[PDB]
Amino acid sequence: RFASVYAWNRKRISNCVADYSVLYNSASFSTFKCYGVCPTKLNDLCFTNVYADSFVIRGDEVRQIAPGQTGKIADYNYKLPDDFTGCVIAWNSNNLDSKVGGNYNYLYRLFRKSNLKPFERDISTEIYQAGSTPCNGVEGFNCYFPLQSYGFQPTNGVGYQPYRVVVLSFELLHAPATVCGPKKSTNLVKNKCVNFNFNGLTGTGVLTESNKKFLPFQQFGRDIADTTDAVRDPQTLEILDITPCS
Amino acid sequence: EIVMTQSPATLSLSPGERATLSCRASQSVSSYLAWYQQKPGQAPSLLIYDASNRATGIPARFSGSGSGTDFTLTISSLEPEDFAVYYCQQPLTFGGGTKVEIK
Amino acid sequence: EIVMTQSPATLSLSPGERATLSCRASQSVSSYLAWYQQKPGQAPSLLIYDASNRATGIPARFSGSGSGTDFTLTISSLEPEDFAVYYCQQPLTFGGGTKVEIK
Amino acid sequence: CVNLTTRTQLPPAYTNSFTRGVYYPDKVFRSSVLHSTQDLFLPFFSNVTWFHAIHVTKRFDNPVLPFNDGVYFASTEKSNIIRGWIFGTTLDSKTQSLLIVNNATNVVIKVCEFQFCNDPFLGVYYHWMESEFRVYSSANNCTFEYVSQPFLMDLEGKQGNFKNLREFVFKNIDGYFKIYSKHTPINLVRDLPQGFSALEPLVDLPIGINITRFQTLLALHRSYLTPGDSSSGWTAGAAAYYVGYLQPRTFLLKYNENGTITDAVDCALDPLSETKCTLKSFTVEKGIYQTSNFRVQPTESIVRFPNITNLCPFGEVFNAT
Amino acid sequence: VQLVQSGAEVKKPGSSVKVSCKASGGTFSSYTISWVRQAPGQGLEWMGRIIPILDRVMYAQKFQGRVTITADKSTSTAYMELSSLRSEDTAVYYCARRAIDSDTYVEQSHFDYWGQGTLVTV
Amino acid sequence: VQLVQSGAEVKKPGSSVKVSCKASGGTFSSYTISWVRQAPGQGLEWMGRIIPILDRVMYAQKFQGRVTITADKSTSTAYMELSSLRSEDTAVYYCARRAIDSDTYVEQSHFDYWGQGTLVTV
Ligand SMILES: *[C@@H]1O[C@H](CO)[C@@H](O)[C@H](O)[C@H]1NC(C)=O
Ligand SMILES: *[C@@H]1O[C@H](CO)[C@@H](O)[C@H](O)[C@H]1NC(C)=O
Ligand SMILES: *[C@@H]1O[C@H](CO)[C@@H](O)[C@H](O)[C@H]1NC(C)=O
Ligand SMILES: *[C@@H]1O[C@H](CO)[C@@H](O)[C@H](O)[C@H]1NC(C)=O
Repeated sequence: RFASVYAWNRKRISNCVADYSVLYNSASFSTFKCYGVCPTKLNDLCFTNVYADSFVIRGDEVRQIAPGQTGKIADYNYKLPDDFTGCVIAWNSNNLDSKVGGNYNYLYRLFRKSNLKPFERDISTEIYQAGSTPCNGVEGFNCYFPLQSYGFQPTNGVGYQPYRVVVLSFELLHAPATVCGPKKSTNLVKNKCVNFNFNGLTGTGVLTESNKKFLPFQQFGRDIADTTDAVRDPQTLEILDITPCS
Repeated sequence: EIVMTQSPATLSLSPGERATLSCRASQSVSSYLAWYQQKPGQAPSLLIYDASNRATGIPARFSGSGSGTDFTLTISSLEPEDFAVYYCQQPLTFGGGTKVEIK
Repeated sequence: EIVMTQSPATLSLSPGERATLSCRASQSVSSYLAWYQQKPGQAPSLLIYDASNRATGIPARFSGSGSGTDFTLTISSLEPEDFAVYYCQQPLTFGGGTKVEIK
Repeated sequence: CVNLTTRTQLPPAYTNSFTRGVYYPDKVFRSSVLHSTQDLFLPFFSNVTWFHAIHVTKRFDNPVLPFNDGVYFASTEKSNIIRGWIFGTTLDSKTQSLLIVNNATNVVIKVCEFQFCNDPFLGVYYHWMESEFRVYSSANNCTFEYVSQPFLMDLEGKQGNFKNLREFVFKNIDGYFKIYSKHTPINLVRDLPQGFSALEPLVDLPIGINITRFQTLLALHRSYLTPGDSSSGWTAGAAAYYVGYLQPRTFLLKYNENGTITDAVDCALDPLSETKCTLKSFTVEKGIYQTSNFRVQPTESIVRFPNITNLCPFGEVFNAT
Repeated sequence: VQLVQSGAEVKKPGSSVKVSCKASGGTFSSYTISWVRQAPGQGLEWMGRIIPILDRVMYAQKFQGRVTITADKSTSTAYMELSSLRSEDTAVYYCARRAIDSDTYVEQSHFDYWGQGTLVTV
Repeated sequence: VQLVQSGAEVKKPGSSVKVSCKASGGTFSSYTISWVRQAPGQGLEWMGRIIPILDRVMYAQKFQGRVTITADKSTSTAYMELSSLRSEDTAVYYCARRAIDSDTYVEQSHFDYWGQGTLVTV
């Protein structure tokens, strides 16, 4: 079950391994389009959070689920901000979301007075007046129940067939690693010139024991120059100083 | 629902005389009215729209005015061919109509 | 071509008893199987797809398992209405089928 | 669900925030540096509202206050009287609201469609055991819940001056309810100490709700020597709290060896503070320093457009036949 | 343009009356079709309307139960069924086009292209 | 949705048998149609399939020569001709829809919407 676009599942993904299974290479999706990230680098990157916005749309409106777009869904049902980090993933659902007489459990906002804000749900049943007559609770002549059903039926056109779309909204990791790709651990090498990754702060240097006393919440640390001075080892919590290689 | 009363029930005029046709609504219809002309046994033809504007194909002698609940049609000179039953159409209903007859 | 053998040829069960239906392929079909239920004189209706998944509209009592060449259907409780001939569909061929009869 | 009475009606007092309200703005360790940062901080020497919950004429207060851009909360007590907060936009079950309560045995953080009491409270009965929890009548459709590990709370009706100062900062950024705090020993009878300490982060809650108002939660004391009427049969163990508001400010923060913030300059407080921020120093030598610029602002708006009474024929171009 | 109506009929009370209005061109989506009752010698009563573009129908309260309205997407045709036929309910009835419409739901006011109607009796 | 099949017939051996499965909607391009033989009282045998979207047909080896399959783009109809009719080859046969398909050639597995079939004999 996916929501019609009126509401959507917004389950938050955290404290886990975001193995993205190179889904973009699975060919199970018609659309797999990333904006603030390269789709091939998703397994290297860490996020504080990933949110998966999950809903059903018509094929001709797949193109509207993108930042900065306009259209009936983009403006009244599901809006993405111009500034967006995440990936839009979509695929055909004829054998789940379509019924012979039409699946009418999927509805979208058709009649709205103003645009929807980025990422807010509408979930409204307010009767909309398209004319000058108050039509107060009349729901006819010139006013409408705002939510319209879709003719999701098995032999309709490809642009009318339902598609499942999931938008993965990303919060870049400003936090201790929370959501990351399928990284492998290594041993710890002190001294010598080492190319290191941790939870980010990728760089090269010589890792040595630190005499710094970090407060229990700090994790990381910097110099006057805004450079990394020291890093708390994500495992066992030893503080290591980072010295540039000669 | 919205209900309309028309007046006179019957309008008796000589050809060439001025006709005034009144329509009164129970509640406001804003400007959502249309006027139609009925020949006996027929469904009436469009004369006026949005409670005042002359419909395309209609002679300049026919025009209206009014708002909310109080509406009217002025026929500057009523010709023998114009002695029709005149009706006001409300959004979802119709008024009783005025039968216009030659005196 | 791909050929399938089914077992038992006939399954005799009391209503309410557990049924196990076996399908064996001559070569691998990966997961490309479907199960169908035949009423006498009829072309059988879809029960299972991709060799294990319950088809929409089918009760939870029917599910399968298996891969490559070895496949099976479990009917947790076989009801009087379920005493159908069960067939496994291979990519381009069908197996012999198991006739399920009431004991 | 009880409306309390016998309280008196007195105006709020106001106090000097001095140099309190600074917190670590980040997680990064810094050491032996002066760092300039912009964030929402309690301004130095601000006007803080002082609330009372002392029997004495009886005070309990516990009003609903604006949250605005985030708040500074501080309290002085000796017996676990000030226990929690309610945050949200309505607090009437129509929307998601946040309830944080330090109950004697478990700290509970929940976000639900709560129907709050219009005079919510907690309480302890003395023969010192908890007897009441009357905060809400409903908590449906819950989206967030956390409960801390069981612990023992000291409910004893201790005497003397206030012994425990607890300071908190409550902010709501991008759906995160950020809580900072510090616990220091005190010997106080009326106001906040004129000292300095930065608050440390405690929790960062991924909640996603709109907070415009909040209310605190105080415990009531009842006893065998008190009338049993639920509205009038109660007293207020002495406690007091102070509420300030955060404002955008630039501060120069001083990190000592081992990375503790030991001092700070509020760059908007006065001209010397501006000089100190400009120079990145807590010491200024003798001389003249430039500290930004001065400009006269307009106090009026004048048009003097020509007396053109003609309207443009857009209604002839448009609406044409 | 035109609404092509069904002819007249006489039926036993209780037997449903079903007629239709066929039209060429893109009228299913371009116009709203309304059904109006005209007892012979009388004025007009609104029965109901179908907005085929939105798959929605509105009815006059006095005609609820009595009137069912639908439409066919292939060769735009409006259909109406009059249930519970009574000899008292003898009338000429017709379809009319709500000329002011849009795919943006601009909203309707008046009508044109009336089909005049078909007499149905007992 | 539906496959509308031809009725039963009896013919002289050697006379070709031609039947069809008519369906409404965009089924020519959305689904693959397969023909299956069911002698009365028997199980099923695959005869062949037409992938109308790609203009291609595959046949069971035992049915090559014997079975010819085509399709009509205008009002998606599958057609099949059984050549060399023999009285031995008496069977009920039908069309079935390969439900999992795409214009990206996602590939088929199972079938649904079986037409049950038509008996053809001598
Ligand atoms: C408290 O007073 C308000 C009126 O200000 C009333 O609506 C509410 O029901 C009262 N609650 C209790 C517990 O007495
Ligand atoms: C503001 O502070 C002054 C002391 O400088 C005090 O006298 C006054 O009452 C305070 N007013 C408010 C509203 O806090
Ligand atoms: C830093 O930590 C050491 C630990 O031995 C302590 O002696 C020193 O006083 C601390 N410095 C400051 C400024 O707190
Ligand atoms: C032109 O039409 C608009 C409606 O679109 C109306 O508000 C305006 O008053 C009209 N202007 C004239 C000159 O009739």
